[PDB]
Amino acid sequence: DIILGIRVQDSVILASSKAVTRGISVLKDSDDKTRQLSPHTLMSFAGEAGDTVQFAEYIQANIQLYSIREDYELSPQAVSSFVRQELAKSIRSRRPYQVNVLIGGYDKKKNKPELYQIDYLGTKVELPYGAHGYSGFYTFSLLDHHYRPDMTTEEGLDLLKLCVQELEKRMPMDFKGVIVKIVDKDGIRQVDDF
Amino acid sequence: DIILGIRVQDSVILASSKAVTRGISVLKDSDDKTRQLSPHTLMSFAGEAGDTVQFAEYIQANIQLYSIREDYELSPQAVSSFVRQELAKSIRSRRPYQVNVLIGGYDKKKNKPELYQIDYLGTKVELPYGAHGYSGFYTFSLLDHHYRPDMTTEEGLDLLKLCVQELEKRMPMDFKGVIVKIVDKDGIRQVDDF
Amino acid sequence: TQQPIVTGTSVISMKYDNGVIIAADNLGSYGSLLRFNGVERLIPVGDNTVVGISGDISDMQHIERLLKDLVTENAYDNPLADAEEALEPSYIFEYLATVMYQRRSKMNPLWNAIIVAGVQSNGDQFLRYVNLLGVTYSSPTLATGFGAHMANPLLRKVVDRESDIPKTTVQVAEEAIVNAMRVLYYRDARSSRNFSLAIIDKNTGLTFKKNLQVENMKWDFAKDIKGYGTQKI
Amino acid sequence: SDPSSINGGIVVAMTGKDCVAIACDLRLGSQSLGVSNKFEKIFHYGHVFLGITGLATDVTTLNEMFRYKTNLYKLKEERAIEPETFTQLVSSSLYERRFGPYFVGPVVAGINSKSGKPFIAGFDLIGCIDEAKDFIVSGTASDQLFGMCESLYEPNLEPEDLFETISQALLNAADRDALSGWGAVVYIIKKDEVVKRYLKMRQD
Amino acid sequence: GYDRALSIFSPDGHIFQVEYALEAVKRGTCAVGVKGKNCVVLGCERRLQDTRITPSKVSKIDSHVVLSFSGLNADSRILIEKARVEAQSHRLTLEDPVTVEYLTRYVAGVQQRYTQSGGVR
Amino acid sequence: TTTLAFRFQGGIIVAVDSRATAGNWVASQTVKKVIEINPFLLGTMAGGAADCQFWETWLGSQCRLHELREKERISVAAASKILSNLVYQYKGAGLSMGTMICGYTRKEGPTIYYVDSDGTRLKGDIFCVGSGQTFAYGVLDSNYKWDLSVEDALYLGKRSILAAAHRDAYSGGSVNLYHVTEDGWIYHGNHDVGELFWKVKEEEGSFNNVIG
Amino acid sequence: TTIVGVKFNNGVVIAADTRSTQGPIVADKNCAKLHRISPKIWCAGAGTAADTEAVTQLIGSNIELHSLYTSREPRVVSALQMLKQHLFKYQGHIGAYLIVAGVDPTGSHLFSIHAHGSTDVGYYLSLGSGSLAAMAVLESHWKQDLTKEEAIKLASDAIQAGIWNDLGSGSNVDVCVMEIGKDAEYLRNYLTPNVREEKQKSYKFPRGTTAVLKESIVNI
Amino acid sequence: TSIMAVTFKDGVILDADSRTTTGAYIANRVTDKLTRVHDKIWCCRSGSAADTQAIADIVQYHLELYTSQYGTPSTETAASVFKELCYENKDNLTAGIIVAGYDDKNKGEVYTIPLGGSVHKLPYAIAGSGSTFIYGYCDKNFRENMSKEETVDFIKHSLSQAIKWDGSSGGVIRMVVLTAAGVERLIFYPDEYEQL
Amino acid sequence: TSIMAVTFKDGVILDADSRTTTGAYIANRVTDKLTRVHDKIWCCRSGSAADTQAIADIVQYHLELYTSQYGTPSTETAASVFKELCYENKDNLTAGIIVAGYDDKNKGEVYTIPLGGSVHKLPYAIAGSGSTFIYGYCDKNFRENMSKEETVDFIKHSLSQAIKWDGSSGGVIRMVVLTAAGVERLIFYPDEYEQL
Amino acid sequence: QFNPYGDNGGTILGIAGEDFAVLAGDTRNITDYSINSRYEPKVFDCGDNIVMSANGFAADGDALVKRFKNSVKWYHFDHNDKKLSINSAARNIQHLLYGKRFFPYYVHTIIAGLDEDGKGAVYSFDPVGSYEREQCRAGGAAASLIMPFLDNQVNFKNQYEPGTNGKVKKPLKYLSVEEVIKLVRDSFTSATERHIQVGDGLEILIVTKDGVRKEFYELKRD
Repeated sequence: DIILGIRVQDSVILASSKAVTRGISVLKDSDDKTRQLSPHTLMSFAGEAGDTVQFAEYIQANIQLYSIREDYELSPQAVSSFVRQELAKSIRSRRPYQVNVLIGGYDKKKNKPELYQIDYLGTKVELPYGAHGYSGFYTFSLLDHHYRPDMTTEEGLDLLKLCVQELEKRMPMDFKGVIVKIVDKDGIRQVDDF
Repeated sequence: DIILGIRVQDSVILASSKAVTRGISVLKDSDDKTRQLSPHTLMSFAGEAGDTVQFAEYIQANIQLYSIREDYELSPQAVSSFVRQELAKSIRSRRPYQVNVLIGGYDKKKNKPELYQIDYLGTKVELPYGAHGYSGFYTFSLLDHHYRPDMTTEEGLDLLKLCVQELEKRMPMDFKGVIVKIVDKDGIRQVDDF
Repeated sequence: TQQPIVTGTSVISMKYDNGVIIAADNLGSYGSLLRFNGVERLIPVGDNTVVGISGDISDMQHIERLLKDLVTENAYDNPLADAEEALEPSYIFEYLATVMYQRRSKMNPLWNAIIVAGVQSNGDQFLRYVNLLGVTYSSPTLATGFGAHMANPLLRKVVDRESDIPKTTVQVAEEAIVNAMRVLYYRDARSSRNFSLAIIDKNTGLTFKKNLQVENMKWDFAKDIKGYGTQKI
Repeated sequence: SDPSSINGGIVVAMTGKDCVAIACDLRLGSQSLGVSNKFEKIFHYGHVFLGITGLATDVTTLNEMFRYKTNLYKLKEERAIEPETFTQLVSSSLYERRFGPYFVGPVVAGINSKSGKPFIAGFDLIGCIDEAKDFIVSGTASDQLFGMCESLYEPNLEPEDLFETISQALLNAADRDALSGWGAVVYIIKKDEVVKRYLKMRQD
Repeated sequence: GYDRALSIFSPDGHIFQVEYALEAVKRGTCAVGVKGKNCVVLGCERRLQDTRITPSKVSKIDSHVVLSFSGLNADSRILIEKARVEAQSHRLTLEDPVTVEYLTRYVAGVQQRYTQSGGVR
Repeated sequence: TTTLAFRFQGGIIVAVDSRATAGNWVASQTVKKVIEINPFLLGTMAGGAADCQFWETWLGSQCRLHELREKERISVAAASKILSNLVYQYKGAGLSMGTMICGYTRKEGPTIYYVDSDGTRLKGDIFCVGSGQTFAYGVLDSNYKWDLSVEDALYLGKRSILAAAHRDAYSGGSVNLYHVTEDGWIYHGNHDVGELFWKVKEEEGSFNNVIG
Repeated sequence: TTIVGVKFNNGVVIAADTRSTQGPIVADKNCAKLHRISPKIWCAGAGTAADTEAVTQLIGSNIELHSLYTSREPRVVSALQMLKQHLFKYQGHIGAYLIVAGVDPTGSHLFSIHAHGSTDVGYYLSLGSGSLAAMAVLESHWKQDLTKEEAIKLASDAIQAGIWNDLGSGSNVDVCVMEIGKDAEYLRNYLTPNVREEKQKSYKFPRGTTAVLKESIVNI
Repeated sequence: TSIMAVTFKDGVILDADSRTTTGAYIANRVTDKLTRVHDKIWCCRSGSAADTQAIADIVQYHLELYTSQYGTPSTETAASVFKELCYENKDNLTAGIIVAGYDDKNKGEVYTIPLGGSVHKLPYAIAGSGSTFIYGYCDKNFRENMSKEETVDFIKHSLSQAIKWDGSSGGVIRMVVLTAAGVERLIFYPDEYEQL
Repeated sequence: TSIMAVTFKDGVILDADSRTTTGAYIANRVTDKLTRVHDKIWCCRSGSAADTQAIADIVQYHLELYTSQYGTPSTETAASVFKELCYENKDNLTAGIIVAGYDDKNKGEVYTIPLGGSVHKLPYAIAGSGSTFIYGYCDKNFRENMSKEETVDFIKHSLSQAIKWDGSSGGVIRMVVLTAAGVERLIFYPDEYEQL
Repeated sequence: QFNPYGDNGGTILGIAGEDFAVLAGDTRNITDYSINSRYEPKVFDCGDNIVMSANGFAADGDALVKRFKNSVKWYHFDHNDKKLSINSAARNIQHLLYGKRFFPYYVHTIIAGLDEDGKGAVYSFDPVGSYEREQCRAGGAAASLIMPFLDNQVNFKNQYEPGTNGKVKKPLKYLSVEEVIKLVRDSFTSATERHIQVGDGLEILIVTKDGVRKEFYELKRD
């Protein structure tokens, strides 16, 4: 259920747990709770079992359809605005998508990273660092203490290590570590030594 | 919530989780869920927050009171019979003790280890290896496969490592390792390199 | 989804050697209030069928309307509507059973229990039951509602099996039905002293007896009962 | 939810020619989980055998109760309790807690030491004496045992033929009950001796 | 709504509306495509125009398929949009990008359905 | 119920029990919980028997139609997503499903996709479903290797279901072994758990707590 | 269960079926549902089998002690009062529906007690699931000044109606006849209309068919 | 049910039907709902059969104990004993009682004790399920100091309509006439009152 | 409420009280519960006010539409239109109706349509909460072919008792007399009927 | 609130043989604790040597059997009077049952017949439409009373050769049609004794190469 995101000076770092639990046991311990919406836009999601991936893959198709149609990459602001609208439409629909998402992207025209937190109701907010569910209860106190806008990607990763360690120490559930991805001017990459 | 017990040829090995969780966070990660009822009798317990320790300490007082009174150590069979009776009395009382216990002891007169599993209803059963709650769902398949009555304490500890590793892998909750104690002819000792 | 408001009590019937007999009381109860006393719950459908209905009266009057439409729609472009193509009891029952089940599947049931009693064109007795759930069954004796527990034990002594039908005459069957109605009036709180009785005979045809009266009741033993135990005077 | 179905188990008693048979499965579980394959449910208090099914805590509690009661009975009476007398002792004890009842179905089996005739009796959880001349069943698989015992059982079976009938009724009924199995034990009770046998059966 | 059979058989077996649709194609700007051992080259002929924003002939349907055309420019946008939606729908439903054979069957199928539907040319 | 499917060098081994229970009454002993969607795809029944049997039978037609149109065998990823999408349409309507869509393809290799009624769809090397899944994991997690021989892999699947059958009240009857290879799936027979338990006990010495 | 009481010109007869059911299953095919409260006061109970057996056993004890205390033959009224007061004290939790009949120095009596402690006097009564089926026969055929034979036939016929027509009633008919001048005669299994037919095959297993792990001799 | 009590010139008449129902089934159709709590004090019982029978038994025990110690009680005292049991246990005993009695000084008296446990002295009282259908009839037709014949005719007309319209009321009409001449019991069968 | 309809020699009389209550509060004490659905067809409304008013409006629209096409309807036709609305929406509309009307061929007719939606032709009909208290009185006193004066006196006695015993009934007594002479409306105030 | 489902009790039993199939069921019809009819046919011959019975809620059992018989008629119309295979019939019923997945036929159905190679076939259906071919299957109220006895006597479960100490199981032999009827009769006679919802008669439909043969046997009526 862990979904973390921190925006640093030059890039956005999204961390998400690897564990997948269905009832009594852990089915998988290497799950990737992210979808690349664009070459420079990444979406992390969490929520109900089936809604998270159905919604994420449905969003990814529309963003891909827009990119091919206009031969242009949507800005992270536009993607988040589009994603928020879909969540807002669903929250009052026959079967809502109970999905909480983090949208981290690099705006190639403003040359600035962008991190957007949208909950299943459709509450879009841009933050320097975000988290969904109870993962933000343990991490905001550290981020409020250590975060500075001008951190480099290396300092941001060091800060995520502290946030993840605190989650491991105090949060009861075992989330089997995190997969960390960095959205930079060069695209999306995964940190493997984390 | 993990309470494991394996009886080997010469001793009884009891393992219990170190984690204590109250709602949102883990308060303690070094808790000892055991009470020494006699120099050669040890009791592991699990269950509701307050009932486990109130019951365990109440049982320990009576066993200690008997030992001082007759200057004689109750056999593990007698202690388990006494413990079962109190659980049976409580299950149909004003406020039942929702406590599941494992009683491992060394019978100095029969020179044999003894392991007794008693649940909060008062269901006493002697087993070669026992577990309470869902901890037995993951471990019995391994114990049924590897257990042999004539194992040494070292082989029994090696078997607990496999049982604990399986619990770590598949059980969603993080129980912060286990404390392992061995009830032998020489008394009760704790294994620290586990 | 509905509940019954004004209801008719048990309908009882049985087949004898030459036909069938069906009886029902002329009462519509509104709760414990014995409100309406002119309700006719036996519905002749042609010369060889009688449909007895129990339960909700409002749905009973709806079914009664459907049956009169069958008789009309059957006579359309049907010159043999009176001789060789008239409505049989089996055709009428299948229509009602279909309607009752279709309403059930829509969760809008007709809160009724129906007994279709008649004689087929070939002379075979017809006696089938159907209720709000669409459950249908046949027996030498059929009773709905409260009569299944009290009338059937009495009617079944006369015709306990299929082989008993040919040995049961009109008089034996009729007195059994009349006695059963008296027993129902004794022990049924929602029952009336007046009832209608229909006899469908393969020879004499349909004989519909209205305003029959429960008679020869026994109450003289009540004077000797005093208190609920210890009382003596 | 149902206390009598938490632990499973089944007991069956049959009567033969001057012999009684009482058999049970050895499974103890927590709903789906099987905990022990050595949980015997048949206890003897002299020459009278009591098979108790239902909640495992109540089975254990009643064994120590009837051992307590029958032990005091033999000290005051100076003789062992007969099956007929024990049947009423069980019945009254279960009724004494009509409103706090034990969720157990007991099965009494034995041979009256004086008259020498076989005796078996059954019970509900609140003590209705179901005295039967042919067979008694209890436990989760009572439905299976009733049909299984009702077809195989015939009057006046010899002790050797009674063992085949009761064991076959138990094994086949246990095989069709999820919460029963993991071995079975059969007691063949005769006026002069008792034979205890463990049956080979599916361990799933 | 409007469901008249615009495409119908002529007394000699010809569907004139379909043949007249071919005449529209022959009047459009010419596109040429030649494929070699390792690549396919799509060329096009252009009829105060702004080259930056005037739509190009070769339109990507997906990251790996390009669709060139000739004929009525307005109609092409309808096919291309349908092709693009299907290409993304195929990935969303089967996780595999459309094969060039698959995409041509869909686009050809759409064109065929318009020669046998009422109220459409 | 206990159904498992794990990937190894020789393909996929699918092992399932055969017990169906209506409460504590064991309705059947010989239920076929593996659904043969194609000569190349295998399903697996857990939870709703009717939902699994009907929709995985329907899924075979969709796979066949893909064959006829594309003239190529449908991938396991596409087959599991066709089922996953449909199972999601009925989410909340009452469907019950836990299944592994096991298949082996040239371009994709051995593949197991776990699809359940929530709409979940997971690719993995080892999956166990049913009441006795935790017991099957215990045996698999310790004895599973990628380099297992076909003979050793078949035994591991057979042994894993035996462990769940022994300890789980709602699992047992018989073990149905399937092996998915490059040329389709192979049925390795039905093994009675009652007979297998005693055979396994003597050869391994395991289940030492069971007398016999 | 089907139970009936029929008062006739010189006494009272109570009859009952012998089937005991645990839901849809017939636990006991020959349960005795007629219980003694005293030699000439008998009770027949429907509803819960344990409470009917237990309540009558408690009242039967008190009737005997009270009879010894007063040196008098028990009154059926004393059983009714102690029985209804006991049931009322428990506010219907003791689900015992009872027909108490007997003869005492003051004549023959027939009462029914409901689980809540209410009682009624009657010349013919019925309880159990088959009460409506049995009462149909009693209403049809009962008459004043029945002889002992007519009453026994009427009581048995009423029970048979419940046996044949009620699923919860079956097997055999138990009859107890209590006449004022003489002893109560308990006609156990008065009629046995449901004797099972011979089985099509014999299921005697050959010895050695069962597999055995170990054999032991148990000390007594 | 349908119970009724009417004071008249020479005393008081208690009357009731004979039907008791458990749902639609008539458990007993010849019940005697008139209960003697003392020689000239009788009560009619409506509501729960178990509760009313228990109360009547206890009240009879109290009035019997009263008579041995303090002389014969009055109808007011009997109603007072009923009130204490009905009121002090109003949450448990769902009992509605009509108490009628005769004594030389006060002649006939009627006390109704509705479900709440209050006591009301009335010239005539009607209770039970079937009473609701004859509130208008009884009010229009009741007169003070009618003769025994007029009161019996009045009661027969009243209950015949209560029996007619109420499913849970019917059977024979049982009357108890309390006067100086003693206690008289009357019974009217359906063939007598049904065609009034 | 308390609504009533009585056929008599020269036609039919519809009558009702005037009180409508929302709990214990009397929302309106002078309500007019007699509704004209056609020139000589009137209906009395009991139960939900919204449902009965909606049904009466729709029935009036249907009978008005019927009259323009098929001539004047009979009281049976008006009751039939009521039944379709009350029956086809019996799960929603909690309406109990008494339909009375006059035509030369059939004279006065009364149709009662209880909560279930069935139709019953009666010589006289009574409905409403207050009707339960005059079932016995009306049955004993109603006669066939009474004069207008006797029927009005009969109705005044009947409703005065329904008003007397029912809290939810009271106010003025409104009557509509349907005869060959036309429609006549009468009103009786409490000072006129209360001391009958 | 309206409960659209009922329970008319009864029991059905299908057993498949080497060259035959029997589908048996008691003819009693019940409601609560009352007997509706003592002879209500429950097993029906649906044509093409297929015998079908739906047990449970009678209205749905009648409706499903009525709909299957209709399906067979259209199969003949569509496929030129082609005989409907038992497996084809079984698959067709699954679609009838699952066509009402969210308002199911509250009935457990069994169809018996002969497969294309002439061996007895028995299919049993879950109320929502799961079917699996079986050698023998009892359904209904007394399935638990009947089925364990048939495992022991037909499949020889838990029976070993005498003198081998449980090492050799009793070989499974061929039961003739006559012997199966004895087991069916004794199974239902036993269930009649201990189940209140079973009795009044036993209807057995024998499917064989010659066609469908019907037999009726009386049971206790109490």
